[PDB]
Amino acid sequence: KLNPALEFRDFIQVLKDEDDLIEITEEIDPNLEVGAIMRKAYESHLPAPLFKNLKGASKDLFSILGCPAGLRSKEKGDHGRIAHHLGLDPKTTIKEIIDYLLECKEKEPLPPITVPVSSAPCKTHILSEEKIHLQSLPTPYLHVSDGGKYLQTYGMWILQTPDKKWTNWSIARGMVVDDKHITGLVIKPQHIRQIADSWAAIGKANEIPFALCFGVPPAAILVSSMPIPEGVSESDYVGAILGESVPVVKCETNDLMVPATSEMVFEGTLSLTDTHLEGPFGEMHGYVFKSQGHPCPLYTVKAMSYRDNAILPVSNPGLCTDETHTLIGSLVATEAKELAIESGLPILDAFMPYEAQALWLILKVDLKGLQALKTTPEEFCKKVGDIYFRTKVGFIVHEIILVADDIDIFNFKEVIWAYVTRHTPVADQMAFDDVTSFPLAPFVSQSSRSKTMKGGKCVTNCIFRQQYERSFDYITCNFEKGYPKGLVDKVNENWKRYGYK
Amino acid sequence: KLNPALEFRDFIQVLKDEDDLIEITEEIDPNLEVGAIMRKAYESHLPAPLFKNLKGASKDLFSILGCPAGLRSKEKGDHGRIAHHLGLDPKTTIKEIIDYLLECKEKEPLPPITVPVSSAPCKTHILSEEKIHLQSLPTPYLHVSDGGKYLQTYGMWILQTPDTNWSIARGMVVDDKHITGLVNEIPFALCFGVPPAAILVSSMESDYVGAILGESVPVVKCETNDLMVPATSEMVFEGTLSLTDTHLEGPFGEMHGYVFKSQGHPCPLYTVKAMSYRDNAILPVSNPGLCTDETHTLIGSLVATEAKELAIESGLPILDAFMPYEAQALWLILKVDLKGLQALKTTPEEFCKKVGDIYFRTKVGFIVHEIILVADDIDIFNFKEVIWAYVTRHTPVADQMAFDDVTSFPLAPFVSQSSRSKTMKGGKCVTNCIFRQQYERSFDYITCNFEKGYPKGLVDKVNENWKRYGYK
Ligand SMILES: C=Cc1ccc(O)cc1
Ligand SMILES: C=Cc1ccc(O)cc1
Repeated sequence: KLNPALEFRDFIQVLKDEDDLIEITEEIDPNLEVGAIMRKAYESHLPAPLFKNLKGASKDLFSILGCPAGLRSKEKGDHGRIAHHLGLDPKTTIKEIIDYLLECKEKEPLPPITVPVSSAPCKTHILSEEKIHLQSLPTPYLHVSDGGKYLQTYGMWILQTPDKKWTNWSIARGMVVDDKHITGLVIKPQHIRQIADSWAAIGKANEIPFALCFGVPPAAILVSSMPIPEGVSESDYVGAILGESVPVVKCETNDLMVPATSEMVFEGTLSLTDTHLEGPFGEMHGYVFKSQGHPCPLYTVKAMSYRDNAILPVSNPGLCTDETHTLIGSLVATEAKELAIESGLPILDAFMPYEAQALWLILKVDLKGLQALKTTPEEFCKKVGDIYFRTKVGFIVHEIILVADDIDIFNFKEVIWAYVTRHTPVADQMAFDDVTSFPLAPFVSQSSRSKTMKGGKCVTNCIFRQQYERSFDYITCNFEKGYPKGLVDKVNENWKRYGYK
Repeated sequence: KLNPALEFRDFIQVLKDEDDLIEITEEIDPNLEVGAIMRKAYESHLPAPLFKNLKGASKDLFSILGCPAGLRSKEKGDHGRIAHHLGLDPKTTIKEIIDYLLECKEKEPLPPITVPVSSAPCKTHILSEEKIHLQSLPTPYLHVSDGGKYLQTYGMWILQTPDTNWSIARGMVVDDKHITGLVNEIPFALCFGVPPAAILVSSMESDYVGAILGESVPVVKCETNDLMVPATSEMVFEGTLSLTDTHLEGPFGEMHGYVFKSQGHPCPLYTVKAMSYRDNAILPVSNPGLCTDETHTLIGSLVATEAKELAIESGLPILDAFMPYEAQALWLILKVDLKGLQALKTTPEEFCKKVGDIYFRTKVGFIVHEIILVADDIDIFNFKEVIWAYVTRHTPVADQMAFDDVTSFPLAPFVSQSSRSKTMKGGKCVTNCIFRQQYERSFDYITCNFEKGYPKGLVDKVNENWKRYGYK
């Protein structure tokens, strides 16, 4: 009786069951080869590679599961891998997945429960410091010109305040530096709470305890992906999704609680004063730009534990579509729809098209609601921008596009049709000059805007002005929407009879 | 022997040979059913429908050939129908077709040859005024809420000064004697099923069809005036154009995908006074809407040809030009040679201003509302590369230059459904999607996909062993 949301190995099992996993049992070099295979699989929406035979791997450390949230063919449900993180029907649509994530926000939060060490797979093998040799792991080198081997693409950082009452679960790319150290680049909006500020206040910024966990319950790795509100707990929300407390055990060398069925757990200390250059990485917009960016904190690994035949899950970002579009984009879209509901905005749905590399947020507007506001394009677009761009939700978003309710925003054919035909270029875009820029956006980081880090966002109005006032009847000139139902039905019925295959 | 560029019926035959044509022999209503079947075909890049059994047809008048320049599957050559208009091999890429069209500008123009009535198939049947009843023709009603049946969507208007203009422009049947066209006794000819090279040239000239074909177009005089018409037309309507007499050309589903309703404006009335046609005549029809139909494929690629010629003549460092079908022919994408750009010693602001002025103050940039500049690592004929470049390489608004003083394309929905429709000025822009460093020097980054992100060889190694790993 499989539970993909709770057990990473059950998640692996259902994929296999659905002919959506390929067990690659021949030697594959973690240098470039793993990433290339993953990239081919991503781009044609093919089954996920499980590399059971990596060059340089010991029996236990490790295999690699690539593309844990890529797309796959429609018949199996194209967002099936995301649905299994939440334990949903695999043919659930992304629209319904997002709605379900909002529904879970109504559920009662469910704190983690501590389980016995002898039952917890992640404690099966336990290494003291002297046995920590990060450079002997078959850590993948994912893109050409990457600054180093990235071990942490799909694990969970676990950190805590000194008084142990705020625990933070999050994902942030983590590069191996040498045999004992890792450095991770965190990119976050400003004016949100930092775990480090707690330790820097009591003067221990040099020895902040951390755990890094791989192959955790898939609901957990999904929830720690993007922008959950400041009050809500991460673990308590994963519990509501699981309908059960996340099973956790304590770390060997510190007080942190890690998920019991993790594949791998690394423990140690990070230092805010001891820094290292975190050389470049192929990112969500499709580029590896040269240049190591400003020094990141150094993480010292002092202990680790893992299960038999451990599996490292990996995300290899680039061109659509991978985890950085499908998780990151849909989590933002979820928070964006939630924010809209709380503010009274007449918003039906929200999505970040994979073709726009998670730089576009499309808001599907209810026209009857829009009309009740008795507002104008100019007023509405400013109102929408302030709400989203001057908030943590619009952080990664550089363009917000508003469309009427006749547009299926989850189908990019319709989105690109509405974008292009329904807004006057420039005159129907509203610039936001003084809001916070997303540092990763290539047009930001490859311009002088990388210094100011302000502006370069816009709200684009793709709602006809008449649609702000009254019903506006036009014909959409395609086959399924241009013609009476029935004519459509008849033509479809007779299609093979006409001569078409 | 087949010459599809020269002869419409050879064109139909090469489509059959290639299984790119479906002869629909059951009864089909010209009211909506023709149009919907065409839209279904266009939208899935499927074989052209030839309706041989129209409700209301006589034996000769007429069958309908739909989708004459639609797209088809890639294995047959996705742009095959366009290549057959030019007599090219059907697996010719659209880039090569655009390059061939520029090349034709070098060739000797062959004037059309007059042939005697006896050898002109369009003269087989001749109808004098009293026998003209346009409403009896099985003219298609193509979209819901069209203002009328449109007889003219893929035919050729011919007009001549009193002592020669070949144009395509939509035409709506008004009554038994009158057609009205979108824009006292001016003679005109209206020809259907002309030589395919001719209909392509008239899309955005008679002598220039000669340069495409390599031989002269056979022509013949009208019955009631001095206009020369293609000898092998399926049908020829002859008559009188008046500008004093006007009619409301009711709305029509157009190239951007909308019928905007009850929206019309007065247009000159054409009076049909004679007709001639051949045995079993065929009416070619184009049903515009969502991508991809003729208005994106023919119009777009003719604009790209001119745009590339204009670039060369101007000294702009432009490699290729294309109007992506997904953007409904509103976007012109220009592929820039970075060495060229760098040799110019220019800036985004200067270059965009110069590119815009060249294109938007000219009839070439007429239908284009946004011009997109990209470096030469972008294959602009692949829209997956274009939308990637557009989104990630320009700053919204800030990397965009508005042109407010230039002529607007009236059909653009954001124009026509706004107050800018009473002015027809402005609403255009040039969008820089070239990184600022690329204006100055070599800028080497990694494109993070499979085919470009990895050393080929590894790409070949993975492609080999793909089946052996377990993939299908
Ligand atoms: C703040 C979100 C975020 C998403 C992706 C990434 O690589 C860094 C930050
Ligand atoms: C001049 C181009 C053009 C394209 C379509 C249409 O309906 C009118 C003009």
